[PDB]
Amino acid sequence: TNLPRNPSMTGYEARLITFGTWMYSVNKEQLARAGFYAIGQEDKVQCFHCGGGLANWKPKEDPWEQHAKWYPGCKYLLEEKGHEYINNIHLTRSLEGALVQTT
Amino acid sequence: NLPRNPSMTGYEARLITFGTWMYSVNKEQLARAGFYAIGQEDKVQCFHCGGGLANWKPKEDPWEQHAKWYPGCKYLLEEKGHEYINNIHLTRS
Amino acid sequence: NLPRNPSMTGYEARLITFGTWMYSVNKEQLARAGFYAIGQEDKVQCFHCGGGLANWKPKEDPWEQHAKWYPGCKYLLEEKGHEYINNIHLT
Amino acid sequence: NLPRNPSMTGYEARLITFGTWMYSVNKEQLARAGFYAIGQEDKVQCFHCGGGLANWKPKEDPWEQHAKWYPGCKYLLEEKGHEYINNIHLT
Amino acid sequence: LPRNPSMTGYEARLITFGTWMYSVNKEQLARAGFYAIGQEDKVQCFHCGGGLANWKPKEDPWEQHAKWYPGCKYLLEEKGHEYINNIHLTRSLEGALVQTT
Amino acid sequence: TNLPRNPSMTGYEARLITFGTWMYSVNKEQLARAGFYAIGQEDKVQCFHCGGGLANWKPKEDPWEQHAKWYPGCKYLLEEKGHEYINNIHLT
Amino acid sequence: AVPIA
Amino acid sequence: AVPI
Amino acid sequence: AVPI
Amino acid sequence: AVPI
Amino acid sequence: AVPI
Amino acid sequence: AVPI
Ligand SMILES: [Zn+2]
Ligand SMILES: [Zn+2]
Ligand SMILES: [Zn+2]
Ligand SMILES: [Zn+2]
Ligand SMILES: [Zn+2]
Ligand SMILES: [Zn+2]
Ligand SMILES: [Zn+2]
Ligand SMILES: [Zn+2]
Ligand SMILES: [Zn+2]
Ligand SMILES: [Zn+2]
Ligand SMILES: [Zn+2]
Ligand SMILES: [Zn+2]
Ligand SMILES: [Zn+2]
Ligand SMILES: [Zn+2]
Ligand SMILES: [Zn+2]
Ligand SMILES: [Zn+2]
Ligand SMILES: [Zn+2]
Ligand SMILES: [Zn+2]
Ligand SMILES: [Zn+2]
Ligand SMILES: [Zn+2]
Ligand SMILES: [Zn+2]
Ligand SMILES: [Zn+2]
Ligand SMILES: [Zn+2]
Ligand SMILES: [Zn+2]
Repeated sequence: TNLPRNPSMTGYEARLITFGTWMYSVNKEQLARAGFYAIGQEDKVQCFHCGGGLANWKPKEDPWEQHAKWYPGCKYLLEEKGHEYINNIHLTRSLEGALVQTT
Repeated sequence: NLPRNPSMTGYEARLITFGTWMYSVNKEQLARAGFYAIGQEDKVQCFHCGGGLANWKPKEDPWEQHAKWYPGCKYLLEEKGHEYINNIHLTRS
Repeated sequence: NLPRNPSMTGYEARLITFGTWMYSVNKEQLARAGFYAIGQEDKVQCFHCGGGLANWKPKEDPWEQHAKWYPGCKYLLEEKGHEYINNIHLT
Repeated sequence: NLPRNPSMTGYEARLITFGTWMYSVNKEQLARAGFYAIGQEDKVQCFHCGGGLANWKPKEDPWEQHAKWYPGCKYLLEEKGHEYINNIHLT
Repeated sequence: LPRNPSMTGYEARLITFGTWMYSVNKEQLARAGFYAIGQEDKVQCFHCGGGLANWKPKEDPWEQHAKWYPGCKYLLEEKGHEYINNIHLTRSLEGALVQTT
Repeated sequence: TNLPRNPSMTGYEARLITFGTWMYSVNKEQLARAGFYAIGQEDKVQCFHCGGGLANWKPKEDPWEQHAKWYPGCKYLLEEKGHEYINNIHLT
Repeated sequence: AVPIA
Repeated sequence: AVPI
Repeated sequence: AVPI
Repeated sequence: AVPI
Repeated sequence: AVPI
Repeated sequence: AVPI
């Protein structure tokens, strides 16, 4: 409801190290900063906070953008990027404390 | 108070589950109404209240069905409001 | 506090579980009283308190049976009120 | 706060579990004290704290036993009060 | 909330020692919140769930409870912060558990 | 993060005793003070509060520093060391 | 009616 | 439609 | 009586 | 990317 | 005594 | 050290 699904991955370094032999086109530092950590299955990653998983990354994709696109309800995303950023990603305008759930 | 399937809180996350949706009800409307397909025929579930719906018929409105069957859903309440839910059940003056 | 079966919070959702109900006690009254059939003879359960009831007798009042057996039900309290429940138990 | 067996919150619901009760201790007194039979000899359990009791002795008082063994029960507290519980424990 | 509410009462805990064949007095153990689990002299606190075994003669149940499980809420409510601090030969703020010494 | 993952390891002594047969060089008292207790797999230790696990220690590493580096979100770390300490470890 | 045990 |  |  |  |  |  507010606490992260994987508190042991709250720190940047803890997440970064999971991308040991990261052989994919998406920057591991950007992924870690965006709250993602690798789960050891191809290029599959999950957010330490909302638990949202993402796979099949394409070259030059922005982790934060994908995070906001697929998991707009993430509290980590909200606290770090803010409501304005999330709304812009979804090309809309929502209310002050309203989650982007319908578009 | 808290969604049953938080990973389906986002519109796109729900929409994609309707990959090859061939049924009579529009998948965008279903997703907007909080529903996502479970990969079993036309079975769908609300990400918030967890209410499931199946055997969709042409011309049905996902929001109306959501309100009819699961009036207690908090997502329905927050998005549509009391007045809408009451009208669906005609519960009013 | 929270209902045992939230998917049965709505009247229609409960009523449809009675689609094949052939017992004396009226299905509409049962559903209104918060009950839904579980598919075992005339066995029903309240969506809120989870209280189960069976072996219904003709002319029985669902609300009265609900109050008699499960006076602690929050749904019963919110819908009927404390006075109704007390009267059923002659208090 | 919330009882361990809400379906046994009502007096009648508990009383009926003592249908074929063949023991010294009065079933009405047991039910009033919050106990219901589980169908194993003279074994009973409180609907609220879930505390179980067995091997009742003739003339034993259900409330006294409830207070003696399960002084932490919230049902016991609400119905009988601190003074009653403290007196049972001579404290 | 206590790990085992059915053991909140003194008598309920006392009866678990049945005929106690070990070192420490069963009444003291029960008063300190412990109840026997049926494995040698192993006991556990009804509140924090902390288990203790291999008790020695003359040991003080309250003292061992405070030494090993200073975070126990039952211990805190019954004995207080100063008692716990003294056991650990230390002192802390009026809102800090003894978890570092 | 709010309540301790392993409340039975809240006390210093309770944690220290898990190192009774510790066969590694990294100092056990320092590890225990830093909220860690041994689990039995390799030289793996775990924080009683955040549940964060650590292994492959260096003979002279500082457990408090490693705790802060890897698990900056730990509430035990915050309450005992404070924000400034954690920020300094991460050069922020 | 009666409760289901 | 109908509930599951 | 006695606890179960 | 796509959700798992 | 010691912990279990 | 390293996390596990
Ligand atoms: Zn996230
Ligand atoms: Zn957060
Ligand atoms: Zn931040
Ligand atoms: Zn969108
Ligand atoms: Zn819903
Ligand atoms: Zn919501
Ligand atoms: Zn909204
Ligand atoms: Zn209606
Ligand atoms: Zn009910
Ligand atoms: Zn209610
Ligand atoms: Zn009403
Ligand atoms: Zn009555
Ligand atoms: Zn009780
Ligand atoms: Zn109560
Ligand atoms: Zn009362
Ligand atoms: Zn006593
Ligand atoms: Zn304790
Ligand atoms: Zn307490
Ligand atoms: Zn006291
Ligand atoms: Zn100490
Ligand atoms: Zn401290
Ligand atoms: Zn920690
Ligand atoms: Zn703490
Ligand atoms: Zn850092």
